Amino acid sequence: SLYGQQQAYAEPFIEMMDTNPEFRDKRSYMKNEHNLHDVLKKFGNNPILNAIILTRSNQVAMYCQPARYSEKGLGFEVRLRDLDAEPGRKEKEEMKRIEDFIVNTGKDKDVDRDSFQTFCKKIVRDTYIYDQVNFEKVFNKNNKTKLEKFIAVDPSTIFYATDKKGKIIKGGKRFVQVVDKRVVASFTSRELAMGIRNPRTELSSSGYGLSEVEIAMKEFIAYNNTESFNDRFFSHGGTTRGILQIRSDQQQSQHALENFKREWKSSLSGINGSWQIPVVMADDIKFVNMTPTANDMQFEKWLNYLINIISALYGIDPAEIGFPNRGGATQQSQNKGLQPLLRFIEDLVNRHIISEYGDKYTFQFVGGDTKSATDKLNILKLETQIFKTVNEAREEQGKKPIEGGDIILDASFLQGTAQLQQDKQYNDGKQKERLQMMMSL
Amino acid sequence: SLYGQQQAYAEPFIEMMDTNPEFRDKRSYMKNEHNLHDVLKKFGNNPILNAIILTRSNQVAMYCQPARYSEKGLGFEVRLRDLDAEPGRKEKEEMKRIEDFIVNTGKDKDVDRDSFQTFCKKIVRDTYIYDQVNFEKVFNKNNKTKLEKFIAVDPSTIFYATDKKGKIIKGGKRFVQVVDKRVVASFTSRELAMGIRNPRTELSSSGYGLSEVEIAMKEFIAYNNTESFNDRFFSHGGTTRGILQIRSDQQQSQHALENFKREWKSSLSGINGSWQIPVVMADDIKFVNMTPTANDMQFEKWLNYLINIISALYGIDPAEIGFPNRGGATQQSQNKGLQPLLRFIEDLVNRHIISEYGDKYTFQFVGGDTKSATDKLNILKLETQIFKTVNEAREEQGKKPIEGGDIILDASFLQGTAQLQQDKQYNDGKQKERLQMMMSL
Repeated sequence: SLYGQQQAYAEPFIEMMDTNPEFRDKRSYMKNEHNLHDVLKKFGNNPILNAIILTRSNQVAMYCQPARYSEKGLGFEVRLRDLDAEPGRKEKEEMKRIEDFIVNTGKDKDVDRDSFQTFCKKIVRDTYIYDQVNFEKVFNKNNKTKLEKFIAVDPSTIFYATDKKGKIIKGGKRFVQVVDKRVVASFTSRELAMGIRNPRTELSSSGYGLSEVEIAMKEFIAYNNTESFNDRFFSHGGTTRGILQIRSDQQQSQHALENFKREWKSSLSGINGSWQIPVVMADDIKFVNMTPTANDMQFEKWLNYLINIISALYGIDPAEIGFPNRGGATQQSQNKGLQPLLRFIEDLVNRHIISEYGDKYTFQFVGGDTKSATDKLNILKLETQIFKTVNEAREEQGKKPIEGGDIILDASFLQGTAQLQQDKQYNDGKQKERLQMMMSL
Repeated sequence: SLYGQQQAYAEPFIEMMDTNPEFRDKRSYMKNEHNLHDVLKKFGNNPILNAIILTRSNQVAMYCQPARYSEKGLGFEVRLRDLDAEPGRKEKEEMKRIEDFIVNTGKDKDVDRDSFQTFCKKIVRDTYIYDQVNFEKVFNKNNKTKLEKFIAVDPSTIFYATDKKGKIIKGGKRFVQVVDKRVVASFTSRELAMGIRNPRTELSSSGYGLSEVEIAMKEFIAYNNTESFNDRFFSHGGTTRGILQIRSDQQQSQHALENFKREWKSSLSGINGSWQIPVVMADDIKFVNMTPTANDMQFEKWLNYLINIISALYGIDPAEIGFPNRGGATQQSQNKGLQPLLRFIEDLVNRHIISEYGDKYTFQFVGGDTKSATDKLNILKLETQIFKTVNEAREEQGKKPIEGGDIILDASFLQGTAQLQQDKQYNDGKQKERLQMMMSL
């Protein structure tokens, strides 16, 4: 079963003829194709698709460092789940260790291993080519419970493993790695993640994703063709402006025509000839125009239309990649497109890595804050009216408490205490004079 | 192994026929080419690509000096990792030494060695041509643990070394330098860095990067062709405006025609002839127009389109390099393109150089601050209400404490202490009169 024991079927009830009994084929949406990822692999060098992948992965790479060490606060942090909790002495260190582990992508430092930045750039590229992310989790050999590394794996090699009954394996070796159409490795759900952005309930989708490259493939082909068309004017075309027709009772001999070519070029070619005019006394002379006097690119609107569609599927403003936005206006779309990718990476990290440390922690990317010394002083300038005595503030600075602190900085607070002092001095007088009268009587 | 021992294969399982058993070839994306960097080397003189490389490396060069000595605060600094730590007496000097070492690119001063500026300009050029940065680390001959120099190395000469089993070497001499297709040097991971901006999980990518010159190569070729086309009007073209057809019962002899050319030029050429009109009494006279009356460049939109694509791959505004932005609007893109390059250089420096000094330190580029004397006085003008006595402020200035300091500059603070004084004088009176009554009784 794909998810678990259920009485609704979640896979094709009759076993479709997969090429191999051991894994589920990545069939195209229409089943017109069975090797979809080798189709999509051909577009991974497309310049528009790479402009999208590079702009997004450059945006993502800025978060990869820890916010803890980044004075602007931009980055990621490992945090307790509850905002109300205060971390214990050991929890603060465990969170710092998990942060360090993520940064190093593993327990020890090793320059030969990917950084978290390289990992994120990889999986972003994989999401936007394949809509499939995989990374292997490597556990300590002596202690299978202890995670040592996580490494990104080529998604085109990873397939769901299938039982002889055609059911996807659960609980066992759920995944296989296939190279040259033989299984070279296998993995449990514990050892390999799979992440998908565009899920489907469709039974024949078999749990695989859906690439925008598949959806937009016609548009990419049309783009490629219009690019080749415009380039072939130079690469393959006839640029010839026209034909100079000279006509007389009979055509010139080839010798005559070649020394007429010498008369021409020695008198009229280049800068040296540039403003001379030939005189010719042929019976008639005509020039036939075969091209426009002013050539430029064609199908510009067609290209714009195509790229507006492809950008709309990926959720990017064409203006970000150098194309007119046919909507005619518009940052908001950048935010709307980048935030889901960040959340997807967060979801993967939380489910697969942090879950080794248990549910008390959470991994989140965090933006900066507008909490300068000025802003903190404005806040405390209100908190000292509302809450804080001078000495609480100074203690929060690590500055020694002062005699004459322990007061709120409000004139009414002091006017109250000045009242209460008099109240005390009156009750003291009243009670002492009562006692003195009782002792007199 | 590329990264480390793993059960997922990270390289082509069957050894592909590399040209040499000893190193991994830099195959093109489609494997259409095996000598990719000698292809890319031909574009390193491209004017558009150099306009990008020069504008970026000029932007980067401003950071290269230390912020410590730069009164505007712009530059780099070596810092403790934790923002909460206060550096020890020896740590402050070690950080200054590491800064000096970076500036000098080595232990001693030597005018023959690259400065950090020259190093950064080099590796920026290398990133944007090859997407591969290499620098060698040279250790002291007497003490292999002590770093003496780091020097940038030609990335086109550096290849991954491969075992006889076709596996990339790890732990040993991971890198070789190849010149004239023979190995002239070898390096461990300790002795040579490799940096890559555009990583791939693709098994056949073999750990190498992906140049935008490779992706955009068709666009660069189209650009080159359209430039040659527009130049060849002058360099090679016929600029001839038209043919003056004069016609009569028979063509003039060559002698007649050459002395007609003398009659023409002596009467009509240059400024001297400029406003005279010839009278001619031929049977018929015709002028055939062979070019437009007003010539200008062609395919301007095509060029703009191409450069907008190339700029979008590199992440630069065309307006920065003198082209219309086809998006029609837009600094933000400059920031978005320069910040990743800075972070990449930071990541390389942290992983490879600072790591010799251990994880307690961090290298970062830092911008200036808006912390003039005015801003500091505004901040302290609030801190002296919220936190600081006069004497703490003066001590922070190195100015002697004054009698009548030790007070917060708030009227309520003084009104409180004026209360508390009276409170003391009352309790003093009460307690002394209590004692005097006890002594009387």
